[PDB]
Amino acid sequence: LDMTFEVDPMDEPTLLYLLFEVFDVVRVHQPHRGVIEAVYLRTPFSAGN
Amino acid sequence: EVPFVPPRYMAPTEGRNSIRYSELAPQYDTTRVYLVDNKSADIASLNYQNDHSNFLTTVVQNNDFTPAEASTQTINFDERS
Amino acid sequence: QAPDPAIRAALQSQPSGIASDDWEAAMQRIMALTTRNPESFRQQPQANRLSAILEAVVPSRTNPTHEKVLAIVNALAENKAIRPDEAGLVYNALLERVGRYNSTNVQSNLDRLVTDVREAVAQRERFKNEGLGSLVALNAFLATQPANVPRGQDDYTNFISALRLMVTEVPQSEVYQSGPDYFFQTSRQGLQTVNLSQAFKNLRGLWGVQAPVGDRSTVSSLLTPNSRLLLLLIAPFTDSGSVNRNSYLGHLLTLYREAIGQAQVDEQTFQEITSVSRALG
Amino acid sequence: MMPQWAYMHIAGQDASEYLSPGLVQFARATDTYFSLGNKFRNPTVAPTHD
Amino acid sequence: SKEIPTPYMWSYQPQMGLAAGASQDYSTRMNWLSAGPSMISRVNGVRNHRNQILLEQAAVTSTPRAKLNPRNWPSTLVYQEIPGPTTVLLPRDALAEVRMTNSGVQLARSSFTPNQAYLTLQSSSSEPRSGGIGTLQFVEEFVPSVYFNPFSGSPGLYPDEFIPNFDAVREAVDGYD
Repeated sequence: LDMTFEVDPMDEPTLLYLLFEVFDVVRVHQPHRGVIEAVYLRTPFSAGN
Repeated sequence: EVPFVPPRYMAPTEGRNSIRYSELAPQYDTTRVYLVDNKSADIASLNYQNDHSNFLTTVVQNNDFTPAEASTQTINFDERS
Repeated sequence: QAPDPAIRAALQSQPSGIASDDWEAAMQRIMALTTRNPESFRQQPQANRLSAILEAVVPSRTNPTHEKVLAIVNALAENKAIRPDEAGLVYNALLERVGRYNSTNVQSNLDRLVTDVREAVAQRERFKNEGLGSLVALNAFLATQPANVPRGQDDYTNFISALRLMVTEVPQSEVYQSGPDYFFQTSRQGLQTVNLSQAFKNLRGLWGVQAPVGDRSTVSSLLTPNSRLLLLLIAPFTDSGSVNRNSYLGHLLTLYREAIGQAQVDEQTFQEITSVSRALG
Repeated sequence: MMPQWAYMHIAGQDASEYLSPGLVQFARATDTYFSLGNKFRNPTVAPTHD
Repeated sequence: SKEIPTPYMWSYQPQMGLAAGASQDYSTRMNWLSAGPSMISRVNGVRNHRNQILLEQAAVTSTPRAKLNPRNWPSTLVYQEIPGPTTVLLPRDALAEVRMTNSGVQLARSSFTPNQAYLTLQSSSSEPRSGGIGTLQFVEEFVPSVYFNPFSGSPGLYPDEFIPNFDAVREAVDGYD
C-alpha cells in the first residue's frame, strides 16, 4: 500500500498520524480457580497469539 | 490380483513441531532466535534509560519492516509441545 | 439432472489417457492382451515403450487430496452454497485448512464427506422436483383460518382437499408462500397468475348459498378477481361436492371446468386452422 | 369521492398494505443504508360516529 | 390495484426476433378522477373484461412454455416456409446433341429427337431454421401479460424477463462495461 498526503507547509517539524483501522481483540478463559488465559488477535497489522 | 499402491500425504504445516511467524512460512523442528543490541533510533526509543547490561531489543528481522514496525509482531511455536 | 460432483472433479483433475490409476488396462497394452490392437504397444519407440513398463511394474504413488477437496467444492457450487466465482478461493481456503491440520483421521473424514456431499447433491434435485417445500408452506397456511369449521355447507372440506391435491400434482412446482404477513400461491414460477390465499376471506360466507342461476349479475355476485382466480386455477381438481345447485361456488366451478375445456379444445382447433399461416387463405 | 381518496391515499390502506409485499420486504431490509420510507403516504382517518 | 392490474405490453427486437421486455399499458387508459361510484365501477368492469380476454387469448394463442420469453426457439416451434418441390423441364436431350454434332451438323421440343426430362428438386432449405421468430409468430405469442398481486413472491421468482436489459441466460443485467 502506498499513500501520498499533500499538506500545507509549517515552520516547525510535525507528524502525520495514521490510524489503520483494525479489529484489535482478546478472548479470556478461566478454567481453574487459580488461573486466567488470554488469547489476543489483531487482524490486519497482526501481533500473534 | 492387482498391485496395491497406497497414497502419499503432505506433513501437516502447523504440525506438532511447527515454528510459526505471521508474514512468512512456518519453519520446523529448530531455528535460531537472536537477542542482540539493535542500535537504530526506532529501537533506541526503548534504550533511552538503559545500558547494555539491561536492554530491550527486537527478535523479529523481516527486512522490509522497519525495526519499530517489526517489533510489535510475534514468533509463535506450536501450543501442543 | 445436476451431475455427479466426484465425476465432475475427476473429469477436470486427472489424466485424459492412461494414468498410473488404470493399471489393469496398462497391463493389457503391455502384454498385447488388448483385443482391438494387440501389436500397438509392440511398435512404440523404445524411448516410451520402456518407461511405460517401469510405471506398470512399480507404480508411482500419488497424493489424492486435491481430487477429494475439489469434489466437495464442485458440490458446494451445485448445491448453491457458494457463488461459482468463489470456487477458486473456496478450494484454496479448504486446501490450506486441511493441509494445516493434515492427518490420517482428516483424510478419512474428507472421504466420508465426499460421499455425503455427493448424496446431498442428488437429494437436492429430488427436494426441488417433489415440491415438498411448497406442500409444507400450504400445510402451514391451513393453520391460519378455521380448519374443519365452515358454516353453510362442508364443501369447504372438498375445496381444501383440492388445494393439497393441486399443489402435490402440478410439476412446475406451484409455490406456496408465507409472504411478509399473508400466505400466497404463485402457481408457475413466472408468477403472472399469483393468488393471495389469505384473501379467501371471500369464500367464507358463500359456502352453501344456492346459485341465483338466471343471471350472474345480482346482489350476491361479490367475488374479488383474486378469488375468481383461485377458483379458475383449482378448477381441473374439483368435481367432488361442487355440482351446479350445491352453491353459487359450485356453479362457478361448473363454468370454469368447462371454460378450461373450451380453451384447450379451441387450442386443438386453432393449431389446426392455422395450417398455412401464410397468405393462402 | 372514495376511490379518489383511496387512490390519492387520503383514506383506506397503509403503505404496509397497498404496496407489493416484495417492495415492503426490500424497504425493511435496506432501511439503514437507503431509506425508501418517506416516499409513500400513510392515511390516518379519525374515528367518526361514536 | 392488485386485483385489476394493468396489462404488461411486450416489445419486439427485429434483429433477433426476441421479446425486448415489457411495461404496463401506460398508453391506453381512461381518466376517471372526475367520475362517481357507478361510473367508476363501469371503468373497472371494462378493465376486468379486458384482463379476462387477455388471459383467455394467451391460453388459445401461445406456445405453452416453462420459461417466459425464451432466448432461442427450437426448430419445431418456429414457422418455416415449406415451399413445394421445384420441377424443371430440361431444355436439351444432351446425349442426342453430342451424337448429332459429331456427325457434322450445327445448332442454334428439339425436332431431331423426341426425348425430354423433368428433374425435381427439394426447394426447401437443407436444415430446418431455429433462432428467434418473425413478427407474425411474435404477435400470436407474447399476448399482454396480466400480473395479479404483482411482486408478491421471493426475489429470484419475480417475472424478471419483463426487464428490458435482463440477460435471461444467467440471471444478470446487461451493463455498458
